[PDB]
Amino acid sequence: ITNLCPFHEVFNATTFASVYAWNRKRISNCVADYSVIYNFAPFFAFKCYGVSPTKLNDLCFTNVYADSFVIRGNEVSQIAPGQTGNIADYNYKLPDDFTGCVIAWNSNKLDSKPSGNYNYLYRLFRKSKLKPFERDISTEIYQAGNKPCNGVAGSNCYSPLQSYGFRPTYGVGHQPYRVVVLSFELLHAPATVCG
Amino acid sequence: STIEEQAKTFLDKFNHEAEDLFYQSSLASWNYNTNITEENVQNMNNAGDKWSAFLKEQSTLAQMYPLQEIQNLTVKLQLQALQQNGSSVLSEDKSKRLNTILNTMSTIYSTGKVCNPDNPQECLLLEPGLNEIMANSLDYNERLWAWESWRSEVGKQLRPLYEEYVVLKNEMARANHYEDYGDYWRGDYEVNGVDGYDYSRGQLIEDVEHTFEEIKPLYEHLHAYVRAKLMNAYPSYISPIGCLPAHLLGDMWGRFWTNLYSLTVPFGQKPNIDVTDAMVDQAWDAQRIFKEAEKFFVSVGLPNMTQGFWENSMLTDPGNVQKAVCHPTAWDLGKGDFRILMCTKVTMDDFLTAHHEMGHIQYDMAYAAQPFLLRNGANEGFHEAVGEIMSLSAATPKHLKSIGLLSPDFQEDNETEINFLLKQALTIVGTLPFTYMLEKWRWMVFKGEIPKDQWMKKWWEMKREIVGVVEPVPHDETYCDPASLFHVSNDYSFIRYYTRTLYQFQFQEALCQAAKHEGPLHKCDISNSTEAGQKLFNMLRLGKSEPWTLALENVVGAKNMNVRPLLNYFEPLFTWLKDQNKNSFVGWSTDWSPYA
Ligand SMILES: *[C@@H]1O[C@H](CO)[C@@H](O[C@@H]2O[C@H](CO)[C@@H](O[C@@H]3O[C@H](CO[C@H]4O[C@H](CO)[C@@H](O)[C@H](O)[C@@H]4O)[C@@H](O)[C@H](O[C@H]4O[C@H](CO)[C@@H](O)[C@H](O)[C@@H]4O)[C@@H]3O)[C@H](O)[C@H]2NC(C)=O)[C@H](O)[C@H]1NC(C)=O
Ligand SMILES: *[C@@H]1O[C@H](CO)[C@@H](O[C@@H]2O[C@H](CO)[C@@H](O[C@@H]3O[C@H](CO)[C@@H](O)[C@H](O)[C@@H]3O)[C@H](O)[C@H]2NC(C)=O)[C@H](O)[C@H]1NC(C)=O
Ligand SMILES: *[C@@H]1O[C@H](CO)[C@@H](O[C@@H]2O[C@H](CO)[C@@H](O)[C@H](O)[C@H]2NC(C)=O)[C@H](O)[C@H]1NC(C)=O
Ligand SMILES: *[C@@H]1O[C@H](CO)[C@@H](O[C@@H]2O[C@H](CO)[C@@H](O)[C@H](O)[C@H]2NC(C)=O)[C@H](O)[C@H]1NC(C)=O
Ligand SMILES: *[C@@H]1O[C@H](CO)[C@@H](O)[C@H](O)[C@H]1NC(C)=O
Ligand SMILES: *[C@@H]1O[C@H](CO)[C@@H](O)[C@H](O)[C@H]1NC(C)=O
Ligand SMILES: *[C@@H]1O[C@H](CO)[C@@H](O)[C@H](O)[C@H]1NC(C)=O
Repeated sequence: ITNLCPFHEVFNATTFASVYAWNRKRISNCVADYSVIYNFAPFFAFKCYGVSPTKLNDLCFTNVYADSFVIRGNEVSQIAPGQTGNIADYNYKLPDDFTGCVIAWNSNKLDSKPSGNYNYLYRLFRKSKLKPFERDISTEIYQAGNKPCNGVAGSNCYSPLQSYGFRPTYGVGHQPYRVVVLSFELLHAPATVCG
Repeated sequence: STIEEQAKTFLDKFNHEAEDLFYQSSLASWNYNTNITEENVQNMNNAGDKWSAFLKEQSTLAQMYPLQEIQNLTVKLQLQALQQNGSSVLSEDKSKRLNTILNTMSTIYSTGKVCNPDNPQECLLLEPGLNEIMANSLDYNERLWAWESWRSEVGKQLRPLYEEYVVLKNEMARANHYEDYGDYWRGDYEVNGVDGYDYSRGQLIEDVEHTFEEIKPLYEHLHAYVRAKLMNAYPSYISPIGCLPAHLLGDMWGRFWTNLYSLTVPFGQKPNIDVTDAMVDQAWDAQRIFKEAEKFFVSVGLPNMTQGFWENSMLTDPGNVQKAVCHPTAWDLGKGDFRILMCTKVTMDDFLTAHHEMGHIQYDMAYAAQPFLLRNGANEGFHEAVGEIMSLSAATPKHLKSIGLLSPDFQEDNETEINFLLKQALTIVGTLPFTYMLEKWRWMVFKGEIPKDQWMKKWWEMKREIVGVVEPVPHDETYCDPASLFHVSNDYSFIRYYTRTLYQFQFQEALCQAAKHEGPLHKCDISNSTEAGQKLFNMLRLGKSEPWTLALENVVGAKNMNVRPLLNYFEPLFTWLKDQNKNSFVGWSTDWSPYA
């Protein structure tokens, strides 16, 4: 056992970006040991859908994808198949047959300052819904009135991206939370990622 | 698309911006209130200026959307709130004059000082010494001097300011669609757009008058008994059939009659219900008191405090260089941050105040899910009634025995119950005629029925008529007695207390009946029942979304205020008062004037 699949980079990264632009990491060609995940602080929500947590080491797949982003405390329940709500249907949409586990732990001490945090943005308006596993970065004036916005803000012309705000004195449910999502899948190719 | 969606998007943006701005402003205000420094004053000023400005531009932008195209009946409410509370229609000079008048009135009331009689050596302030003198001093001459000097020196300056102020407020109200400032004030209770629950701004006056007509006899019997006791106290001055002198009511203005308990105790020989010695013996402290209150709140099934409340709330006097205002308050900074500010001592008064403030905190927590413009009580009385019902329930001997402070060997009977009822009455019943008179006079003066040259004559005429209190010294139109009150000087509505008095007793009767209670109403405990708490929470979670008439129906099965719960509560004292008033004529005489 030499090539350990390294998860302490997707975790333990000191930077998780914004939810509206979430990073994606492809893990392959290594030996995967999931015991290293349980070495961190107590997890707020450890939910596995398609695989038993005890048997993660007894089955293996072709490739594994890891996604990381930061959201509010009370929108964690929305990162799940079949859920409906702003964050789920505008920033990160999951499919119905999703197979994997959802990881979320609090980071209030690390992602908050008394002055205020404005480096964690999220989308508020969009013309249409999002297909599963889709990403959007376009920043244009969301026109709501009949008269064209002409690329300027004002009456019935609003910016789509709006930023969070994080202070140490916020109550539970508004404090920042760090979320990591693991995905497993199949295709006509050797698996080669387990051990 | 449609006006409804175009307004929904705007409301969605405003909801997110307002929360952040309000949180910043509230944090600055809390920092100043816990830390009195010039830098904190500047921070509060900056935060308030930013919040007021932002509200102004948001209200200005909200005028684009007409109301007649909306049928959600909720977006309409939010837009109406924004417009009403952010619109200004006055010119710049008139607005500056109005703000200057308000600031001058507040400064004069705050810094007003009276000096010792016929002496320029020393001058005293209202709160430190005048309140104590009015509460405790039995000197007729001293009380009369303090009353006359204070009222003259506060009203003679503020009378023309009040005239200009009422002129400006009437102009502003007439610029708006309301008839006058009285109608503007009364518009709070108006409910429109719903069938079977509509309310009119003019119905409030009729309802208040009907309730007062029903409540008069208890007040007149209590007045007769208090007159007899005050005659026993001061022999010479009081007249058998005349009104009581104003300066002998135990306070500055006559709002409360609590200070007369020592003179008017029915059965003094019986021991009084006091647990301060018990708390001292058991070595209680503020944290223990608050934990006991939280346990009582949990016992009914409501959720309890988070860790942030305990971590941030201050419950002790800082002392040393750190000085803070010690008036108990319940703070709702928003965004899940709830704090309580209070300088606490080991007394039963503070023990009850803990429950009183915790009730407001729970009510604030209840409607956290509602939108920003709806995170408020149904009207101006619901919040106070919810705060007061818990204090009403927490004073029972059953609760005191269950906690363990009261000795189990304590027994209750005739005289304990009557003393407790009279002590409660002297605080609750006495203020109602005063509040009704003050609100009626303010409504009349705002309407314009009472001319300026007859303001004082009408004031003292209804003083002789309704409350049955006669002035000790004659006054001309130079004085301004009503302006001597804090609420009158600082432009606050005054019918909220009158509404709360009935609302609290209706809620208490409903909860006691839900808890399957039996026996007299004044011995009722709801600590262990889990159905009354469920009903109360069901009402609390609504917020401003539903009409207050609908909420009141959901609670008590009624669509209007009533006084029958109060009469049922005070009937045991009423029978004893009827028994004791056998040889005393009931009723005051208006023709009597103490100054010959
Ligand atoms: C729309 O804009 C209006 C401004 O025109 C805002 O209206 C204000 O609303 C607040 C919230 O209700 C009102 O605040 C209340 O003020 C009362 C006045 O008390 C004065 O006197 C006491 C001393 O007796 C002082 O300590 C205090 O600071 C005041 O100077 C308070 O008594 C009220 O407190 C009550 O509740 C608390 C619990 O929260 C209890 O602990 C208290 O004992 C008391 O029962 C309350 O704080 C304010 O008066 C309103 N302004 C005016 C001019 O009437 C709206 O908020 C705004 N709406 C928005 C932004 O949505
Ligand atoms: C007036 O407008 C409001 C605002 O849209 C309407 O309230 C909305 O009602 C719908 C349906 O009850 C709610 O949808 C629900 O959303 C949750 C997630 O938030 C989802 O889990 C549920 O399954 C359901 O789809 C919607 O949230 C709610 N909006 C708000 C802001 O509360 C209301 O219905 C309108 N009234 C009329 C008479 O049209
Ligand atoms: C009470 O207020 C004083 C003055 O506002 C605070 O002293 C300030 O403390 C901050 C940070 O602690 C410093 O940056 C300032 O320079 C200090 N100012 C002065 C004039 O000393 C004090 O810390 C406050 N007390 C509490 C408990 O917050
Ligand atoms: C609510 O229930 C609690 C616990 O079941 C009661 O608390 C007891 O009260 C009796 C007095 O009746 C005391 O002798 C016990 O020591 C108490 N036990 C505890 C654990 O507190 C409480 O009395 C009940 N409330 C009412 C109003 O009866
Ligand atoms: C990441 O891990 C390293 C060492 O394992 C540690 O020094 C660092 O503090 C960690 N940072 C975070 C944000 O967990
Ligand atoms: C009340 O607080 C205590 C801790 O002080 C906690 O154990 C209890 O669960 C809380 N009540 C409820 C209903 O959660
Ligand atoms: C006191 O209680 C006794 C009980 O028998 C009753 O006879 C008496 O009339 C009561 N007195 C008053 C003033 O209620």
